[PDB]
Amino acid sequence: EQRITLKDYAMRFGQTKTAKDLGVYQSAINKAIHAGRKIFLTINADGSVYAEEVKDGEVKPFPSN
DNA sequence: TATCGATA
DNA sequence: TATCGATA
Repeated sequence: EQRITLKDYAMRFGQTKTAKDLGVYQSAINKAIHAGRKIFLTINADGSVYAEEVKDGEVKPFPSN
């Protein structure tokens, strides 16, 4: 309700909805999950999402380009 | 299935 | 200096 894993968020709202929200390509996602990357998403009260993957010690964004 | 441009 | 998402 304020901070979740991708996969989870996935399970809830489906890869499609997710994708759009992140603003990346659907495939981008399942692949991501398929690769099991620690990404988390936050939920701005205004229902706005955002992600960030915990790379190596460092926490980078998502996506990165 | 692999490159390439953007990023940080 | 290297990753990752998009493409074709």
